Amino acid sequence: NRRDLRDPDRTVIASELVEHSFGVTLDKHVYAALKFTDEQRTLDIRDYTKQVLMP
Amino acid sequence: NRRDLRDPDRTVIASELVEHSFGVTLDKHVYAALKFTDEQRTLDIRDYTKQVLMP
Repeated sequence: NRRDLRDPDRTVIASELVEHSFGVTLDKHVYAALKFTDEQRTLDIRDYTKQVLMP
Repeated sequence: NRRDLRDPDRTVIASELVEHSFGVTLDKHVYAALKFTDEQRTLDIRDYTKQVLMP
């Protein structure tokens, strides 16, 4: 605030320092799941890091 | 005290040593006070130890 100069009143208005805070939280689970029977894991997937992992 | 020589009354008058005392006490508070609002301390008073301290 501002006050006059040489005013007979001698009061000052105090100010406020209110500090806020918010937050973020985990609320989702993004997943990709693949199930392979042993037959097609053995003799249907030529290479793993090209038919499974990359997709 | 004084007594005659060869006086058969062999008596001596004792003497007393009463030591006195008297004290002083602080009873007055001599003071000189000055009040300066910040406006007249910043502007009106040019030099301090010529308007405040010396008087």
